[PDB]
Amino acid sequence: LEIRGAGELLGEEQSGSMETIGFSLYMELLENAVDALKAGREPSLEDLTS
Amino acid sequence: EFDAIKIALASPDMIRSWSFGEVKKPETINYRTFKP
Repeated sequence: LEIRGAGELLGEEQSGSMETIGFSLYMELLENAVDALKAGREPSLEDLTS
Repeated sequence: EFDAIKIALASPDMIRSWSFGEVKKPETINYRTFKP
């Protein structure tokens, strides 16, 4: 780490020096997703892949 | 306005007195938005 740089947090591709979304924004997205999921009866994405 | 200039060491209490907060993250600008 800090030789190759941590890859993009919300994507694939570990170990990349990219300038993608930061940790502060990621936590915000996660809690927003938690609220919008726990709100109205909304089934999982991959579950409706069933 | 004043008579003299005083120079001394900086006590950590004085450094916290100067401060208006604590910096925690090493990123400056979002660079997509130009906001801090």
